[PDB]
Amino acid sequence: IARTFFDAPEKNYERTMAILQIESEKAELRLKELEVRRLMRAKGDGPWFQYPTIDKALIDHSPKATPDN
Amino acid sequence: GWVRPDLGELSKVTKVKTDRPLPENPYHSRARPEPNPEVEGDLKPARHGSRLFFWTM
Repeated sequence: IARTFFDAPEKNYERTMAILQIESEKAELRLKELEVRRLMRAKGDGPWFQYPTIDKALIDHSPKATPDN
Repeated sequence: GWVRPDLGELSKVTKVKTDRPLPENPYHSRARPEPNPEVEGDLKPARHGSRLFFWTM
């Protein structure tokens, strides 16, 4: 029974070790995601949460009729 | 002996030789804010999938 069907205890042990390492890495990455989202929404100087402003290319740089501007 | 100008002579743009210096700050503007940094580096693949509570792909 142990030879034909059941897996070795070392195989299950190291498979469990790899699974635990992968899930611990995923949990740490999720916590880092929450922290970075909070910090960079609060500061607003990151690639995300960048609400758009007016583009500066639409300003006319030519002189006007009245120079007091 | 003053010549009356023709049509279009007074409507053209001329050049001036002026001895005043060019003002570097005509609008009296302060320093602009520092721009946010851009993205750099190769687009690496996803780390351990989507991580949506059970998904590894």
